[PDB]
Amino acid sequence: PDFCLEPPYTGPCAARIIRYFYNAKAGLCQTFVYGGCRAKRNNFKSAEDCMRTCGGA
Amino acid sequence: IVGGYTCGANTVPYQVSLNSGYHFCGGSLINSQWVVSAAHCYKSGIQVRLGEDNINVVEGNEQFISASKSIVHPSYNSNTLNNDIMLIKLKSAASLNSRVASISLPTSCASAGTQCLISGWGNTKSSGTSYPDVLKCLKAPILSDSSCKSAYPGQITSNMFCAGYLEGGKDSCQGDSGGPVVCSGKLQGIVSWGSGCAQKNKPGVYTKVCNYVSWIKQTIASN
Ligand SMILES: [Ca+2]
Repeated sequence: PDFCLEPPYTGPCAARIIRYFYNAKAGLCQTFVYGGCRAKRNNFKSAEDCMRTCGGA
Repeated sequence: IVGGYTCGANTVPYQVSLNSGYHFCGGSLINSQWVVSAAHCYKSGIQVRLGEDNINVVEGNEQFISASKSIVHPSYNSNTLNNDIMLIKLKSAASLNSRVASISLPTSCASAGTQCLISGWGNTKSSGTSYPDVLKCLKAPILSDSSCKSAYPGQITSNMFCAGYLEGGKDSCQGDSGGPVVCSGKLQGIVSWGSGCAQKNKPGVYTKVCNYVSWIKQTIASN
């Protein structure tokens, strides 16, 4: 299973931290709210990192 | 904050916003140079915003002061969330006034049923997303350790407590992390985690500040 194809995971913590995830339906890296803990791998600190890791998945 | 109310400008003068180009966490001012927040709110380049009400507008009482140190508890566990506390030193001392004021640390732990004030600029919807301009407040009781463990089997450590309402509708939510739970004028909790927001049977979980008072005082003093 390709971690780039998993839906973005906010997690249980209560921060409002903007991260990137690869949205395979749209074919691009998009922003989402990360709660600050227990990140899954489809969670990047920049669009560039997301594109590098997941682009074209 | 879901199910709360508008605090009123500067009515919670110890509440700060942590900003990294946008609001991402809260915190609590404990003296003119130090803020308490959550360890999972650690970021480099934090700016602390004091005296805020409308966080999307410059209204006249703000102080914006960069963090000079952001110190996570040395035993923070990013898997179990144990020891979810962080101390932020301000690069210059805040000017204390009626709208910017410190909150006292506890002298003893609070009991189940004690009513507290929880505040923040987090999401106000249990389903969906709406972030407020102005600070929101919620009154909620501390819950028993037994009830907390029943809600979250295997997950509650001695450094956590639950607060809220088991029927749902009232809770902290994303963007509230790091902010205050104040009971009888003492900082007893830090917004930490939960399962969704304001869901039935899933109260919020908070860092138990009374367990850290000696560590907070000594860490502040040695930095
Ligand atoms: Ca403002």
